Amino acid sequence: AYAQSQKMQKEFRLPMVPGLSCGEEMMRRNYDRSQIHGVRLDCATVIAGV
Amino acid sequence: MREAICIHIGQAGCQVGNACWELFCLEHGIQPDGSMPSDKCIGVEDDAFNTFFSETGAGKHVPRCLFLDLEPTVVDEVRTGTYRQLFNPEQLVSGKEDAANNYARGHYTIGKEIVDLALDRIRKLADNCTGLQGFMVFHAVGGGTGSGLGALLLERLSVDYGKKSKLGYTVYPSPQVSTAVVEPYNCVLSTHSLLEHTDVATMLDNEAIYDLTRRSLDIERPSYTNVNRLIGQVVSSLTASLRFDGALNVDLTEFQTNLVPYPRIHFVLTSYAPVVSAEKAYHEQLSVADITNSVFEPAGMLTKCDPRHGKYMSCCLMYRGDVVPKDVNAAIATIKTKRTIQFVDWCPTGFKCGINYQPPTVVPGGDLAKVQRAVCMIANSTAIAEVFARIDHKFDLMYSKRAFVHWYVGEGMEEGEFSEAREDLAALEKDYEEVGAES
Amino acid sequence: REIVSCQAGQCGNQIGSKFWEVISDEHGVDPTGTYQGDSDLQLERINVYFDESSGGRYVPRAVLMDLEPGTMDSVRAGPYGQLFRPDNFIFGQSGAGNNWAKGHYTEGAELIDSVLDVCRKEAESCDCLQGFQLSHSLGGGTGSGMGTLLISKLREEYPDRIMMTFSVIPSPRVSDTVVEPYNTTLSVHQLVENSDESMCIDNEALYDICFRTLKLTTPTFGDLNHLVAAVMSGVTCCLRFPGQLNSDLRKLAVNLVPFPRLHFFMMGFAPLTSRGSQQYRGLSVAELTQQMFDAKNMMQAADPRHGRYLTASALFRGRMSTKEVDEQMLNVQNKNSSYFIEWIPNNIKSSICDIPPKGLKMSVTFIGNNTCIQEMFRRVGEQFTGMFRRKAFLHWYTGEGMDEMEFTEAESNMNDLVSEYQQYQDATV
Amino acid sequence: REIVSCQAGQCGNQIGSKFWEVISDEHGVDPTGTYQGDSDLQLERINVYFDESSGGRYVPRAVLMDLEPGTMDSVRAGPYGQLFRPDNFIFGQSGAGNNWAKGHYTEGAELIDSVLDVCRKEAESCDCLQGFQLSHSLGGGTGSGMGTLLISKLREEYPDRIMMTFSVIPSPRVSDTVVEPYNTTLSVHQLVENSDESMCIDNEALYDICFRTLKLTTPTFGDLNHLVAAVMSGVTCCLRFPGQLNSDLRKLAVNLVPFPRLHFFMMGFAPLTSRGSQQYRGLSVAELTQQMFDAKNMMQAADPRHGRYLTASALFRGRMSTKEVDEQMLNVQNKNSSYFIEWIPNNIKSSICDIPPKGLKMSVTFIGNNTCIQEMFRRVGEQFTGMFRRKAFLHWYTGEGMDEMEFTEAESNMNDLVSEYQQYQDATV
Amino acid sequence: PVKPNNVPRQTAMFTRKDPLKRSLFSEYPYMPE
Amino acid sequence: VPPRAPDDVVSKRPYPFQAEINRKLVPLPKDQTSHPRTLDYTTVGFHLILDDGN
Amino acid sequence: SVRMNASLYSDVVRIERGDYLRFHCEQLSADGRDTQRYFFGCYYPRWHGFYLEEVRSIIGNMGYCELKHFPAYPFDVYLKPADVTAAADSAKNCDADNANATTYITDDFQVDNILVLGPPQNQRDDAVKRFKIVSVDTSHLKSKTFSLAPVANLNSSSVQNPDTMLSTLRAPGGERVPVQLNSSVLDVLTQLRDAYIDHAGGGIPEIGIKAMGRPFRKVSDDGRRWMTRDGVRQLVRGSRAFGAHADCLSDTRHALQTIEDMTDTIFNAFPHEEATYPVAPGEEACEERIDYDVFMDYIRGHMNSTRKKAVFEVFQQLDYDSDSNITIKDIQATFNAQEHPVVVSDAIFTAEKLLKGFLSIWDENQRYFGLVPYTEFMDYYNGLSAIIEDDAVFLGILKTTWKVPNWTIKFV
Amino acid sequence: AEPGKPSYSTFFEKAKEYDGTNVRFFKQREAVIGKNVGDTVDPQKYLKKGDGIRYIVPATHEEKVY
Ligand SMILES: Nc1nc2c(ncn2[C@@H]2O[C@H](COP(=O)(O)OP(=O)(O)OP(=O)(O)O)[C@@H](O)[C@H]2O)c(=O)[nH]1
Ligand SMILES: Nc1ncnc2c1ncn2[C@@H]1O[C@H](COP(=O)(O)OP(=O)(O)OP(=O)(O)O)[C@@H](O)[C@H]1O
Ligand SMILES: Nc1nc2c(ncn2[C@@H]2O[C@H](COP(=O)(O)OP(=O)(O)O)[C@@H](O)[C@H]2O)c(=O)[nH]1
Ligand SMILES: Nc1nc2c(ncn2[C@@H]2O[C@H](COP(=O)(O)OP(=O)(O)O)[C@@H](O)[C@H]2O)c(=O)[nH]1
Ligand SMILES: [Ca+2]
Ligand SMILES: [Mg+2]
Repeated sequence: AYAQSQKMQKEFRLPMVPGLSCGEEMMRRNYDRSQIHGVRLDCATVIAGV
Repeated sequence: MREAICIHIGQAGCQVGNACWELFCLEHGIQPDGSMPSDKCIGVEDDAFNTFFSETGAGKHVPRCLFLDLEPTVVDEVRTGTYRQLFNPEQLVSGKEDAANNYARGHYTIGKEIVDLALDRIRKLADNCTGLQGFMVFHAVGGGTGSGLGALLLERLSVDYGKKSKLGYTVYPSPQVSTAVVEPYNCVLSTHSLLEHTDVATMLDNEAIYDLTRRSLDIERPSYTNVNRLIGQVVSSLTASLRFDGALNVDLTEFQTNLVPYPRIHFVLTSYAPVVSAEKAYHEQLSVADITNSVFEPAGMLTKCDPRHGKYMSCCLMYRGDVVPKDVNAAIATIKTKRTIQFVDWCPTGFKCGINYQPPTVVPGGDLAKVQRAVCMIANSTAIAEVFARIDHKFDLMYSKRAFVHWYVGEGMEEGEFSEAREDLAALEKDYEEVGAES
Repeated sequence: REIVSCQAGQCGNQIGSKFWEVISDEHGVDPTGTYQGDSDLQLERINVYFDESSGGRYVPRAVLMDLEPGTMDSVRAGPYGQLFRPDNFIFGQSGAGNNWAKGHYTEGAELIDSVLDVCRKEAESCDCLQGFQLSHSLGGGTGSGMGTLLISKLREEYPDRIMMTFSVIPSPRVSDTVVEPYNTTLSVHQLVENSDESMCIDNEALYDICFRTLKLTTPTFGDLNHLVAAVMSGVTCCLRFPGQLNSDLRKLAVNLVPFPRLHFFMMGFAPLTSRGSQQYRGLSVAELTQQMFDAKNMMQAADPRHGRYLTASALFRGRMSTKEVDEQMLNVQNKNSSYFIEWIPNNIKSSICDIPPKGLKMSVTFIGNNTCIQEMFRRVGEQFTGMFRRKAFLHWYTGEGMDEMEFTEAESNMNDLVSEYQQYQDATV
Repeated sequence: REIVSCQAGQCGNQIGSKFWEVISDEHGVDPTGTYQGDSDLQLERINVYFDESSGGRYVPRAVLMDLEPGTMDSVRAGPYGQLFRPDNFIFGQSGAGNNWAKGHYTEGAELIDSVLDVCRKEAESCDCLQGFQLSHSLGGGTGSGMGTLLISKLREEYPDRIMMTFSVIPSPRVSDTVVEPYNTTLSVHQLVENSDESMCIDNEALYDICFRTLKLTTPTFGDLNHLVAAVMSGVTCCLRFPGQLNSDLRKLAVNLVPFPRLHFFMMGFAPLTSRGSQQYRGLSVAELTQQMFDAKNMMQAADPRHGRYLTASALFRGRMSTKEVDEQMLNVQNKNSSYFIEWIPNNIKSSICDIPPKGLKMSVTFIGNNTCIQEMFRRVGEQFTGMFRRKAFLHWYTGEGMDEMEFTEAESNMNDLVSEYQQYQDATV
Repeated sequence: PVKPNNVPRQTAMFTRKDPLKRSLFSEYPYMPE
Repeated sequence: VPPRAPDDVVSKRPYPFQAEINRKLVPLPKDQTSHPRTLDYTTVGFHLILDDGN
Repeated sequence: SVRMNASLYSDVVRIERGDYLRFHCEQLSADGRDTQRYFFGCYYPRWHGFYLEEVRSIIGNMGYCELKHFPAYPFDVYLKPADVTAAADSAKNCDADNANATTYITDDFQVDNILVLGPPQNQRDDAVKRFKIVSVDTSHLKSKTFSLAPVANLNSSSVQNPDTMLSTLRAPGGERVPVQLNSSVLDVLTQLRDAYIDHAGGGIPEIGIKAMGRPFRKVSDDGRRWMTRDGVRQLVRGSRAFGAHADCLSDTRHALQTIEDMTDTIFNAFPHEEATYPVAPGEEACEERIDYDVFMDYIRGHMNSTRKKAVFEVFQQLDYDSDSNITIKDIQATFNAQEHPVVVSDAIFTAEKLLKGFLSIWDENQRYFGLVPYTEFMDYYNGLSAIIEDDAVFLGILKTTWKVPNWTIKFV
Repeated sequence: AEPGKPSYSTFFEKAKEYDGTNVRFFKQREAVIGKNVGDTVDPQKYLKKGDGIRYIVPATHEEKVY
């Protein structure tokens, strides 16, 4: 499928040369921290759908 | 017949042996896969590869070498390189953890759990040889493995193999540059092995090779690859006497008798010529006299130790290629006529000449221009006390307040071993001076 | 061979999170664990930091460990969080309160059972463990006290294995905790007497690098931890990739620690260019060494001018020629013998790795055993005297079970270390 | 070789019901009694637990035992309840009252003749019966008392046959019967001299395994019984299937019982992995060993840290390499000699079976005669002494016909057993 | 004005691209003839 | 209650030439050169010879 | 005896039985480095989903090389369009694409099938690549998959459907574009081939079409050595039949026009890959191009799998660096001109002189001096395949031309 | 008494007489039994000066053949 083809297509990450990152994480506007340790037994493991 | 078993110890010995064998395979005809074309062989009775390769019934030519290291970082490179098929899967022994620039770790804790396997591999190499001339051990006493486990292997080899000849090509610490802080300690600890259990010792410090590569090879970026290529060229030039016929054929003991005047006086400097680039080759008169003069000049020598500041005792010149005995003798005469270099009083001749008809062959992608005639020097001279005195001074400076000594103490050495090694090296330097002193 | 990494406290956990991000990028590991890499050499020695699963998924040999599960939640919900193993997470029920005593004796003593239970498993899950690497901050409670408790027990169980402690030393100008003198003084002697090679990192020097060496506009802790990740990857690049002159953790220890107590080093990374500065500088071995020995590039805040270099180490990466690198590393000594030590000829150790980092022609990591770290130790000790003299912020430690003379014997070790640094700096031949 | 099982009490009834669930799934036996599996090895040794009728239906060699027909009807209403023979359901008219006295002396005796009759008929039907098996709880009334009575009578009637017993131990945390100390004291001194060996199963250990190790949000009593039935089925894996190194119930007994009274064991299963974490790990014999020896996987709540392993047995299922299963048993002893007894070299027996359980790479059942069973014995003895000093709940036992001498000598026997384990725990070579 | 908190240290260790003379670490003196 | 603002997303391609940037650990292949050996009598001649005389 | 050779997962050892079809396949590209790579995967019919893996042999902890697997394409239900003709229409609308999409079928997984997964899931590949199935095992297969759609798109072998070019770009899942050549373009191609045999390569047709391949040595990201119009004009000039006197202006112009319209005819005869116009300067733009493979299928005949694999085996045995390049010194030391009949019995040529002539045959690589690319090698044996008809004769020539050890050096 | 492990073994132990063959090379992965340390942790019994653990193998005199 053509949509499946685009979904398979992915962008390969840039190399992490030190000092060239620019604090990208500041652009999230919601910083809620889900409690995945201590109350969640699955520890938020990601498993694909069947 | 005429076999010589190569034993590469440590990382530096491993790359030196890799260069030596990539030179030997192309010299004789063996492909990187270990096979040999039928044409690179004069007939059914050709035996040039016999001294360095064993011919298997399946067509391979397995080198008579043992690579030995305490860490897999070099043997895995060998097994991923171009000579994985060439090299025997065994005789390529590696440990798990490196000695980490520690003679104690290489000689008392982790070398002891490797030395017997190394000896078994050496025995399985030697029993395949019916005319073994001797062992040729390539190492650097600068590091930990090559110092400690090298000394252990040399000691056990001397114990079990009796009076077999042993050529130790060792990369000593250079006078100025070094890549360790405990390297003077390692060299001082290993000098006893290099003195007693090494039958003839050869100095191959990286310093003179780097300076030579800069000034003669016109190479703006010299490196370990080039240094090891040059060392392999020197080794091939020396050992080609029994590999290829010549006017004056010599063997291991044949030049050893002329090279070593006394059992304790066996440390010999080495040099090679004409070690020049392709661009420079067609700009200079590459005669036998010219190459001999370049040899006797300190510029062409592989150890930073000026012989014109000392006295020569016995110089052995291995000429290869289209050389002629008249050219050899005329070069020898014009060398005697030069007063910059003095032979010791009790050795009037002081000259050994070995002529071989096979010119050196250059490795592709190499740097040495293949010259039709070449000459290598193995010279015993009293000037060699300079480097031993300098390394003794470095050892004294390091050991004045017992710095870096806690690892050597805690990894299975007494505190007195350092003093014993220092006094042994001082006695060696003193006896060089005694033998070099005039009557 | 393999290296197992523990990360204690929120600081150490974030340090290790960025470190594992960098290592996963270098070895081509998708955050989903599946391999994504580029060259054969990446997987030749991936097992030093990653253990393989049944399906080929690579899981770091990482022990995330702290009393506050909030940082665990952050790192696990981050971009590369799904890479870590679940049981490797150890969490309590309450925070450390930035208290060394609480982290080391009351709260950390109950968690250390599970910490060591998972740490021994991760340590003997490899064929030949090379050593342990704990990332933490000395100013905090759970990162410093509980991390040093882990270090002490790990040294007790594995006496021969090498130990590194990437400790983020605080500074009074950047004092992000008022009991920082207490916690740092209590942890430094633990590191002295139970860490094979500590690793002093200072926020002042990292921020100075970000402002003048990098000229970043708004650099956050991600940018700051990128540098510590770089040095943490550099110190083991020799193990992870083949090189002309390979080395290891024990190599560095032997060539860098002249005496057992002098195992504190200051770091530095090169190349490290400003925003609009790549076109103004040519990346070569000379400028690598210039930036490496360059003062502001030292990512621990202590001026090398006022001290003398006991030992130095340079772990160069990339395809190079050894003659230029040792030219540079000998000539620096030749024209700066005043800043070196005479009675140790060639204070410098050099190592070469054939694989440069991701997207760089060259790189180098500096290990500096300079005697001027005695200035940091004395600055910590003076303020420890100031706080301990008036019993300020001491009732917490005393009520958490500790005795008063603990502080006295830790500061005695501080004074002994400072005295040793001074009398090795001023010693002659 | 045939093994005939008995299910004493409601504990034993549910445990055996789930055991037959597991066995029927393993052998491809539907509840109706036919075979829909895909392997010949299922029929190769199906006679060990099943007997074929005229119509080909496979009736399990099982006897069910309870004063309460409620659990009988529950087992019948279960999905695989139609498998059992209708005449093998032996029940009384009055409940056991959770009383060992009326479960062993008054109401146990009036049904013991009939249950012995049906067990004798099953042994007759067996071509050559190798072992009786029992599943019960020592803390119950009918599972403990009548179980002890039946195992004793089986001991006299079949002195040359193996007597497996599967006893559920109470614990103060899980304690759901006030007379657990009384029942356990009266049952241990019967199992010591009436069972060839007796592994112990403790519910808080089961809960800890299913929570901390298996991480189920709502694990039910059904899959707790499944967890115990996994080992109960793997104990005879080599009996039911071929293997490179087969062993049977007596082989386990002879290699695990150094002395006749020292036969109290602990189970252990691997891989017991939480589904959210075993995606992150690679199943291997080495970590199967790691789990089987790990304290948290010890499904009897008594740590091996405070005890020394008399003997151990590892029944592996799945095709394997004999050394990759052998060094994992050997070097554990080599490195943990402080937790292994010197005068018993190679404390672990190993057994290999070709057939692993359903949906698994390979499994292993661990059976250990650790000296730490003295901890359980001392705890139950202290509880029994505390209750007996004030004669609490003693009237319920004395009014059924007992005398205090029975309690005193049973407690003396259990105290002898704990002394007996301690002597070898601290014994020298 | 808000000023950056910089460490008060200055650079002291300098090197060159080809520092040593003629890229030869040591040159042997010539004795005449 | 006002709804929370959406997280700001950075563009995927800020630099016009971001594609050229390489992301491979070993980008360039090893440099290797070779020259044909000059065939001559030295190639196969000048070889030690052993015969039994038979 | 049954379980002596059994593994941990043999059918007898396992009590559970699985349903799957296990296929080994190798990637098709001009790059020798890629051709060395071996791929293995398996298809589960319960979910109509298959996975693909690459296997590499590198040294483990024990010091000896070990095989391990790298996810080439993770397990997923890959979908191909039912109508290749209507794939373009289905790509426009999501619902039409869902209607047209069909999962793969066990019939698609036969030997010699050319399957396409689409964009790579690993960085080892820079574009969409074709996988030729080399072996299939159906021992554990118990059920046969059937496509639900009425019209079925089935993967077919290149020999199975001749005169077709497979283009991964135009449609997902791989598709075949027919190639139509009239008699005029066909015999013009034969005449151009013959002029190459006579002029560029001398008397020897092998060197002749080796000289053909010269403008077409670069290998794209997706393999498939392409032919742009500039490459085709270079081919026409190298054909060298179109010549003119330099002093005659009219003759020179006539020759230039003949070269131009000859290039136009040759380029327009073959199917063209649509040119791409990336917006940003970074992403490479590809001009209208035709496959060197489909061009040479017509200009030098069709090579079968055994011949192609023998060529690759000879190249691999001569290549020790595993870098898809052969050194000229290796070519020299392995040519067997010395036992050659011409030098031994015929005495027309001498061994050294024939060997040095063969060395001079290989053109110099601009990028690396003294290195012979796999494209060099493949074109040179395209010469032999064009000149001879018998596969046994081709195999014998490859056995006898190179004095190769013939050991099995493939990691598998 | 113990007889000592045989020569040329591929099985390695801790602090025993070892053959010079590379026995350590063939060490396989190992399962460990933890030991309780939280109970042993004691604020009163603290870290002294010079109490650090140092791995010092015993030094045995080795005779050198001259
Ligand atoms: N000629 C040459 N010398 C080398 C090479 N590599 C290292 N060396 C020399 O070896 C000396 C130090 O020894 P190491 O490189 O550590 O090797 P080692 O002796 O086996 O010591 P370990 O690495 O601890 O095992 C250095 O001073 C170098 O001069 C090389 O490739 N060629
Ligand atoms: N002379 C040759 N020897 C070996 N491989 C070659 C040769 N010429 C081309 N190849 C390679 O072999 C593969 C065949 O390409 P392709 O699948 O397009 O061929 P085809 O003609 O459509 O079909 P078939 O492979 O069935 O003959 C390509 O990877 C190509 O680069
Ligand atoms: N480099 C870096 N330093 C940090 C980070 N988080 C905290 N710190 C430093 O740690 C010090 C406080 O210690 P803290 O993190 O509270 O230790 P903890 O309480 O044990 O987690 C501060 O001075 C910070 O400079 C981080 O993510 N990166
Ligand atoms: N594993 C398991 N344990 C059980 C079961 N039923 C009861 N128990 C345990 O056995 C103890 C009490 O047994 P009890 O119900 O009195 O047995 P009864 O006398 O037959 O009724 C409790 O501690 C329970 O945890 C069961 O079906 N399976
Ligand atoms: Ca090549
Ligand atoms: Mg080394």
